[PDB]
Amino acid sequence: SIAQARKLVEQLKMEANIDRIKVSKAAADLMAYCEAHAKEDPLLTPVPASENPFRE
Amino acid sequence: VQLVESGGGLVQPGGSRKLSCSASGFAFSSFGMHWVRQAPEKGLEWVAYISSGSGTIYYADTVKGRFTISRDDPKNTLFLQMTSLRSEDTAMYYCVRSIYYYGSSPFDFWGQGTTLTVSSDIVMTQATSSVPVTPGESVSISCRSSKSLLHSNGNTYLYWFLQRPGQSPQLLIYRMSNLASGVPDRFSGSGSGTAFTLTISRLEAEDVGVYYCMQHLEYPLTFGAGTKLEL
Amino acid sequence: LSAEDKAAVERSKMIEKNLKEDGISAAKDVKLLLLGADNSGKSTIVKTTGIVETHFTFKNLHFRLFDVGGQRSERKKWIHCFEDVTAIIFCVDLSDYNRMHESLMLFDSICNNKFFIDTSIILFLNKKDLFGEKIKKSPLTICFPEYTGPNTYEDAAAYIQAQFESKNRSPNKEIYCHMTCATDTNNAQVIFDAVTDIILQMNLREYNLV
Amino acid sequence: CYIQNCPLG
Amino acid sequence: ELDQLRQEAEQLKNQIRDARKACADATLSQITNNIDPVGRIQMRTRRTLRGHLAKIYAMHWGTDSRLLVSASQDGKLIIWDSYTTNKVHAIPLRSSWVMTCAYAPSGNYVACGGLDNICSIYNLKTREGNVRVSRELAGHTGYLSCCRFLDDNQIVTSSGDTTCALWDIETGQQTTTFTGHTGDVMSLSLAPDTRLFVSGACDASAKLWDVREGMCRQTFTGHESDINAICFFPNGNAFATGSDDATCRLFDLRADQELMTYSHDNIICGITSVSFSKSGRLLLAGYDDFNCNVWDALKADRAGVLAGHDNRVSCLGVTDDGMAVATGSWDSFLKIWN
Amino acid sequence: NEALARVEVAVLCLILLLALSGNACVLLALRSRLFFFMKHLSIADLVVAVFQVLPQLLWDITFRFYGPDLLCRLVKYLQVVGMFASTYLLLLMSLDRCLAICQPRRTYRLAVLATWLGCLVASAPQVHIFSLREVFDCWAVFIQPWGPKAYITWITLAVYIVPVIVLATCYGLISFKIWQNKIRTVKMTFIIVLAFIVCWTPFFFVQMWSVWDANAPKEASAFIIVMLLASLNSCCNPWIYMLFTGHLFH
Repeated sequence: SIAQARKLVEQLKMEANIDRIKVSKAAADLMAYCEAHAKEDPLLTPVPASENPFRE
Repeated sequence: VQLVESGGGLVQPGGSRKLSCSASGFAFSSFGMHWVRQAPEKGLEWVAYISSGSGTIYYADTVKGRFTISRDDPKNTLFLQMTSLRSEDTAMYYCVRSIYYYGSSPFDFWGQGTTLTVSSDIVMTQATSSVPVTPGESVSISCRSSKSLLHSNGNTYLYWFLQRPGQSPQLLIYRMSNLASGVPDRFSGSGSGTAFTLTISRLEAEDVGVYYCMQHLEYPLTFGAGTKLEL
Repeated sequence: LSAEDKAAVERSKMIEKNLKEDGISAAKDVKLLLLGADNSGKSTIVKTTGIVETHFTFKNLHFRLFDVGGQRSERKKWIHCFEDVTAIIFCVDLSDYNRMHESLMLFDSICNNKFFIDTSIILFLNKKDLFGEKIKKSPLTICFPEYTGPNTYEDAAAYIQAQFESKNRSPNKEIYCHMTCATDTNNAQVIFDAVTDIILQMNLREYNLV
Repeated sequence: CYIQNCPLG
Repeated sequence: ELDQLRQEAEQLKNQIRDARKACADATLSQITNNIDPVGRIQMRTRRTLRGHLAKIYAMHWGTDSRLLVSASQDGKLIIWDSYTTNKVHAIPLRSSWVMTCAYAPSGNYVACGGLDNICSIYNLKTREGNVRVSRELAGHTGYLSCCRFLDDNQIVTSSGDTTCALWDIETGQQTTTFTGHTGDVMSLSLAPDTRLFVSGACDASAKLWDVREGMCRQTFTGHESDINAICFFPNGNAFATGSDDATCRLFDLRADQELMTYSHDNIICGITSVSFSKSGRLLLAGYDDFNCNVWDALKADRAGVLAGHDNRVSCLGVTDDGMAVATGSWDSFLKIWN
Repeated sequence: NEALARVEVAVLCLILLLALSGNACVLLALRSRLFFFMKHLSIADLVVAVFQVLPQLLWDITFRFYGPDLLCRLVKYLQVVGMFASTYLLLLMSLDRCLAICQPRRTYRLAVLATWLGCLVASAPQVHIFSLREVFDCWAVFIQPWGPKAYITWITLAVYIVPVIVLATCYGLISFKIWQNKIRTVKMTFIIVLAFIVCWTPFFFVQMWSVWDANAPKEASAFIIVMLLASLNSCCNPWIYMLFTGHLFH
């Protein structure tokens, strides 16, 4: 009825006060995490069947 | 979990006897069962094995043809029909349960066993018979196998058992590395190829007894000599 | 391939046997989705709760009615769990007319749903006696004034039926409307022969007989 | 030829 | 007054939008170029897991990276060994309607939930022979949609009552409740560090939640339709989710703006489940056309396709070590790829 | 009969390639219970094609069997096994369809195994009667003057009379049940019965005329040609089944 007005206004003021870093920095961080663990991804690079457990 | 046995005592040689394991307190129908006997002075030796739902039944070479084992799920019982008794058949018989799936602990619980007295592959080598120790310091018990126990998988089918004086055996380590449930952390198994070792750090009381080294890679099941540990 | 694996495979085979036995036992069941609106005579069929499941045996067949009214949520995200239902018992009360327009909306929504594009509907017109008693006092013209026509007992029922089938545009979804005789216990026979038909034409179209 | 003798192959 | 409060809410929305736009100096598409694409990758069905006979809805790789679990209208959860392709356990479910299942990180417990409105915790590795039901969690009026395990005693559950909850399994009562969402909540994902967790709902919104105190720290929107499934990036600082609009979206936690939209003209209906690989570059999504797609998380193009099932691809999961992906589909057959 | 031999081997090759193509075109439908029975019928027709036209074809090309007695007996046994198996599997599929239409997995395997066992049992007397005789060949030495006649009558009853009767009754029950509920069912039963009769009438008719020895014109070239034609049943039946459901091919 009326209380949801507060619920929303404090929800949005709490969300507004958070700190945001530039989207370029976040994208660079995601790319760096992708690059660092690239050699540890069996899905990305086909693991040889010698130690591949699901084939042989 | 109760595995009380019945049907033992004095018997003339060449007679017939029935051994009843009246399992209770657990899902009997889903558990494979074993009968394992031990001479009054010697160590443990396997006798018989029945799978879940009576699918598979095995016997030992001395047991083969002479003995039979049959389960009864509706009344949760395990019968061993016992024919043509010989002098060597005198022993204590333990009814054992074991379930086989990924990560399970076979031979986890052993029954109390019953005495049967008669009126008158893989070999497990324990390079010890008795080790004098004092409570408080670590001890090591060694075991040897006829060949490598490391199967095609990563697990080695080696089991360790402890038998206190006047008490049924209990599982300590299954598959040579995993500690059994309800067992203190102190015990730790470790092995490579054919050489295996169980280490007890901070040895306390209630550890005096016989330690048995069993294999499970292939039937028949053969126990070790049994390392005695006192003081 | 050691002994422990072999015993594991034996256990797996035993579990497979139990699973196939349970599947065979469940295949004999027939799943009926019991839909409708509030106070639509849901309970007259047999004679935090997410789903009200009822089961009854009739003529060597076991019927499961999944009377669901306790959801009160978005139907578009949980109704696909009932995609494989033999028939939809979409009971509708006729004395109350009010929720008649919203009941028609519901029927339009459920009949043209993508999951139920081919599933047939066993439409139930509940509360016949009360509707007949109240139609003479209040002409139907309040509901559907376009072609209400006469306030005759059977004419009003025929018009309501025709309106209900008119909401179906599926070429191969026969709507086995049964004019429910108030609260008399005879729904079992019509449910049985309707579902028998459903299976019959389902097999007929399954065998590419066209 | 299948369950009898061929007259002329 | 009420009108003043609505005006303040609208001004707060405008402030949020302006902050997001100003903070969005560039987009990753402008900088993701000049790198090597993952390229064509074909995944063949290394194993086919049969035995189920109803709609497969949910699976969950355990931390063992070998065992898995599955649910359906079979009336029973089944726990399978992937390596030997045999089923370890068959738990008979109380209610045939289950929409989600979870496998505990310790492997001791399993959880199932569905239209029954109750979360069932079954206790594996018990002294008893069979798998008993450890606990029943009730208090969600709406139907359960996704449950996950934090620890052996803390479980996070998203239900049909537009609310998420964190339960202490020992006590059996909701430790905390999250009611920020407006529409029905569809799928929750726990963070890799178990410090946060996101939940995507029916109102085209994904809300972040802190695990303990539990207010909605962050709220992301941009979907044109209902969100069906969610999952964190392995780094834990981002998460991608799919919707009925036949598109996937990638959001970052430190920058509110969405990063990428994964969409192709061929697809017409929505994604049903999503998951990430170990490197996070390969986002696997179960699509509408009985098919699963494999998106390059940086190039935002369809890197690969998986062989179709006989029905909708309801769920898919990448194992903990990233050795294989298991897709469960409505055709009652699971498929483990590589 | 050099020209006759060339024509015979050419038409044998043509029927071989046509039957193989018809049986293999079912693989297009691979990428329901009807399909479950269609694949089984296709593999049965493969069993027929490999073991039926190849032996006679080699025999006619080489003008003699040129093989061991055991090989001859095995070849004849597989020939009869295919002849019985194709017809009995078609009958079983028709019975399944009729039961499903009139009255709406493992038991299917049991039924097909039982039909195969019956085919083996019915093919055993073939080799039992057949014996090597002197060039050595299976000349089917007969122990009774009426023995060959009785065997031919029994085979004809088992492969023609009972199968046609059962198939016609099943499809007639299908048509009657759908009538009690169209042109489609009438065309179905008509085309199936007509195809079965046209496939099995010439071979068994000339067989009966030859076994009666009532001045049978076995020397006539047309008689020799129609003597070998008994495999076009499995050459046409899968083709008819796929062509009838043109939506399946498209």
